[PDB]
Amino acid sequence: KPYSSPPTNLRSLRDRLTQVAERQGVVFGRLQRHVAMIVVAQFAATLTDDTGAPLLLVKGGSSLELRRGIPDSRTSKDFDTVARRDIELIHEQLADAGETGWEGFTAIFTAPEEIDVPGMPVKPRRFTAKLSYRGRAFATVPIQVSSVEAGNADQFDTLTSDALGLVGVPAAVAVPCMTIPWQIAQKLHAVTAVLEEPKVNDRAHDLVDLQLLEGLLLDADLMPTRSACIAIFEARAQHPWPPRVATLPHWPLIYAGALEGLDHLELARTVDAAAQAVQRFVARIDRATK
Ligand SMILES: [Mg+2]
Ligand SMILES: [Mg+2]
Ligand SMILES: [Mg+2]
Ligand SMILES: [Mg+2]
Ligand SMILES: [Mg+2]
Ligand SMILES: [Mg+2]
Ligand SMILES: [Mg+2]
Ligand SMILES: [Mg+2]
Ligand SMILES: [Mg+2]
Ligand SMILES: [Mg+2]
Ligand SMILES: [Mg+2]
Ligand SMILES: [Mg+2]
Ligand SMILES: [Mg+2]
Repeated sequence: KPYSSPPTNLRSLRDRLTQVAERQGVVFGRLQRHVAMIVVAQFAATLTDDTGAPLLLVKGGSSLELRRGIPDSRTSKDFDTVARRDIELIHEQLADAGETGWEGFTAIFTAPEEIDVPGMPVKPRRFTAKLSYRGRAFATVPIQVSSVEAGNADQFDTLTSDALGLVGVPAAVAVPCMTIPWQIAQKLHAVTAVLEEPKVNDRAHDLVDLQLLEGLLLDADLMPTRSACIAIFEARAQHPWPPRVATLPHWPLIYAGALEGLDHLELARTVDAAAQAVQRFVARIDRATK
């Protein structure tokens, strides 16, 4: 019943995925995106400095999915990361890793392009991983890489997933991730940011993720989070800490979209209530002292 040998080919891989997905009550494409992200994460985890410490830390929706599992996280499409080396090093090192492969998977990477960002001195980079399994195209993963901000690569959490185990690929999964205080600081900054009026802030989904991150801090001391929030807001030199969690007129349905699949969790059910919850979190962070 549990596969004793790895999938012999793509078709066998897809067949085992659909079985696992049906078995777990998960959408096939969701499980497939998760497995592909994991494979890319394993490539990224081979990138170390000359002391063996990670060069790339995972963040964003991939991190939340690793922290909470598929049933308890938003569907997201990006593999978002933070690097401690230049993009040119990162892209070249990833391409090598993807050529060497991992457990039958290989990847080729499109070229990095810069993206518009006002608070980062170094512009983020974005490209794509074309994944294959035993020679045959398998999946596409959008990748984003941003440079360090303040202390947000000083430490990392190491998370895992058994999804590849469940389809007969047993090699341990271990993914270095940006820690929760920095995920909170960056999402709080993004969800409260005011953009230039050609552009509009659509990040209502960050209100969902911020509730999930507050839940994951449990009763932790908030002081590291407060320090991280201060550091990110001062570093970006835009709106000041503590921000106001405002809602824009088009956010009600975006927030509703972001709740898809999470009916079983205790989340704010309306964007107003979500803004109120995250504002209370902001105040709670700001109160921290010891
Ligand atoms: Mg096949
Ligand atoms: Mg299914
Ligand atoms: Mg390092
Ligand atoms: Mg994800
Ligand atoms: Mg992903
Ligand atoms: Mg710092
Ligand atoms: Mg193992
Ligand atoms: Mg705003
Ligand atoms: Mg609504
Ligand atoms: Mg969403
Ligand atoms: Mg729901
Ligand atoms: Mg609820
Ligand atoms: Mg409130």
